[PDB]
Amino acid sequence: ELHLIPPLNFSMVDNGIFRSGFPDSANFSFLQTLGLRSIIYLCPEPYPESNLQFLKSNGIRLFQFGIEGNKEPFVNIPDHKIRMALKVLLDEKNHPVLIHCKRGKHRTGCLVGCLRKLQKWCLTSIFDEYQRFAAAKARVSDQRFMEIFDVSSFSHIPMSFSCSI
Ligand SMILES: O=[P-]([O-])[O-]
Repeated sequence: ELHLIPPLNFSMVDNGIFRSGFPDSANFSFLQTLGLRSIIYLCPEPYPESNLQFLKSNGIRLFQFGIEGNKEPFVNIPDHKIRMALKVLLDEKNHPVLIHCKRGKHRTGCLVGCLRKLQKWCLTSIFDEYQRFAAAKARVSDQRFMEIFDVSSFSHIPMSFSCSI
């Protein structure tokens, strides 16, 4: 009866936007129910054959913006890759979209936090959401990245897709 298995750390972010860690074949029946058009994939490793066949069968486009998986305190998240990923995220034609990395905590958490900055969330609310997913693996460096990330190049893009105005 209870047969659907959302991927690791799965959540809805906004209308048409989801976050998780790396899906495996046990998660495919759940992800099929979301009618995804897009995956925003934030790891540099090649997408596994299993996952590629799932995207092909389901008509899902892969956007890969590979961010190296550094450990604190040697973390350097590249601004350009997050910027490129946000541009994909802000085009509602790409929705519904799943953002994922390995565990859905660090790279995924940074992209979502930068989206919340565009949505005018105060930093403590952004950090609280980040921390809820990252839990014991919360990194100060991810939150510092969000704090100083320059969103000026996006301020003109309307967000009519959102549940928030
Ligand atoms: O895979 P992730 O938790 O950056």
